Amino acid sequence: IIRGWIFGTTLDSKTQSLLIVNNATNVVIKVCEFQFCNDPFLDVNCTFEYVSFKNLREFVFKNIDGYFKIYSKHTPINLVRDLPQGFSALEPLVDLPIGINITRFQTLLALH
Amino acid sequence: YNYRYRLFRKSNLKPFERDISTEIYQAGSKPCNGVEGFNCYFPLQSYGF
Ligand SMILES: *[C@@H]1O[C@H](CO)[C@@H](O[C@@H]2O[C@H](CO)[C@@H](O)[C@H](O)[C@H]2NC(C)=O)[C@H](O)[C@H]1NC(C)=O
Ligand SMILES: *[C@@H]1O[C@H](CO)[C@@H](O)[C@H](O)[C@H]1NC(C)=O
Ligand SMILES: *[C@@H]1O[C@H](CO)[C@@H](O)[C@H](O)[C@H]1NC(C)=O
Repeated sequence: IIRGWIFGTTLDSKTQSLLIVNNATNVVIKVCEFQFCNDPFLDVNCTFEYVSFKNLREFVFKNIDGYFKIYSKHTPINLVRDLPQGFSALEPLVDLPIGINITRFQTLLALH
Repeated sequence: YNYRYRLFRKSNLKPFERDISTEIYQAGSKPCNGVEGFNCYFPLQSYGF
């Protein structure tokens, strides 16, 4: 249901913003001004571009020296709702030299 | 004048920060609101090469 994220300062074409989307075939990334999805629902001059309850997806999103840095992990889980009390280390994914820096963010969701 | 730079506005860039913005620069903290004059001016200055 969760397909990706939006990051930036204004998120509204006044300045550049970072768009990350999983389209089930691929992961696809851009930084752009325009808002194809202006609001976070998704149907069931860009300066950078890149491509690549039962399950828990974990991420750390981090932003340093104009790089955007991502770490992740997957596991199946059995706890009623919450993040399972325990420990397992997240691993680096990608490290993107996008030059944006971020004050505000949002997620993207698939809907009918 | 195709070759251009910022003067001031506000606080500095961070290392490798890709600024792209084109809102009016403050010379002073007025409600500049797209009007140039005192306190308010265009966000690009350009070389007389
Ligand atoms: C990077 O984050 C900063 C905030 O730390 C954003 O805000 C402006 O940053 C510029 C420097 O480029 C300053 O001149 C302004 O004073 C800041 N304004 C505010 C309201 O903080 C900046 O827009 C972000 N830039 C990018 C490219 O993402
Ligand atoms: C690219 O986007 C910025 C805002 O993010 C805008 O100021 C600029 O005019 C756009 N580029 C062109 C060629 O218009
Ligand atoms: C997913 O994104 C890639 C890269 O843009 C594209 O080739 C592919 O057709 C997309 N898949 C779908 C289902 O839209």
